[PDB]
Amino acid sequence: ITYGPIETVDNEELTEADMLSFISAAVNSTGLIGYNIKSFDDLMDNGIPQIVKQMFN
Repeated sequence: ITYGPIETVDNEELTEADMLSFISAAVNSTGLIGYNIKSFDDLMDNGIPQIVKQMFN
């Protein structure tokens, strides 16, 4: 990918309250709890069948 040249980016007015927005985006994507829910659902969907087919023979 040919990203735009870094000389043309406008950030002079970027503050710390603006970076708190990036913190908010990261937390919203993560969900603050999600990882264990995804680990359990991945277990249920892939792992238990995978353990059955590959480890229970």
